[PDB]
Amino acid sequence: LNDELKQLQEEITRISSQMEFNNKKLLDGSQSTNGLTFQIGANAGQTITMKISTM
Amino acid sequence: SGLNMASKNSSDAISLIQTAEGGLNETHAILQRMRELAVQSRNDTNDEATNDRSN
Repeated sequence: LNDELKQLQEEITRISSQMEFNNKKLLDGSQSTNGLTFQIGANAGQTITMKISTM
Repeated sequence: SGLNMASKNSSDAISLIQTAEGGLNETHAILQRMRELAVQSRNDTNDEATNDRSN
């Protein structure tokens, strides 16, 4: 059962640090420092910031 | 004679002004395109690493 558990722990880490969108690691802590900013408006400042924690 | 020549000169000036306005129409157009490009570049989907914004 510990063999099984260790393999599942390697998988939970693998999903974290092998997930990407357009060559952008998401679930590692890259965005937990500053965050991803989406421009959802025509003018300047019409943005939303987002953050994702290390998982 | 002076009035007829002045009419001719006024028409020449109109031609000049039309040239300048036609020049500035394309300035308007490419400025619109540049604004569109900036609004697209502004989003965080784009990566500096894989040369998304440099294009």
